[PDB]
Amino acid sequence: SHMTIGDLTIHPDAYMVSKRGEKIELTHREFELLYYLAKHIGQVMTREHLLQTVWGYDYFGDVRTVDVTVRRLREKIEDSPSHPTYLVTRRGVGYYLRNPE
Repeated sequence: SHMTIGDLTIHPDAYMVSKRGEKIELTHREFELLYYLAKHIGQVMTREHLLQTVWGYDYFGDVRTVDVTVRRLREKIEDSPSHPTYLVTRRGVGYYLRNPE
């Protein structure tokens, strides 16, 4: 899928995302997580659901793994990672991707 989510552009060719003409390399997991959240745009995904889908079965309960990967994704894709607007936390529930523009 070629997709845009505000200033982010996903192409299917590579483990990366593009943002306003800049290409940003992602790890396999970072990409899989981002793409998965993109498919489920604006849907809140719990950490256990993300673990099972992106990781999966043997990783159940490794919720920190999701949190650290989210943090890394934010560090790569957000204008200001400490104030995310694309990859947002629904407190106590999970994570979602949105178009903030």
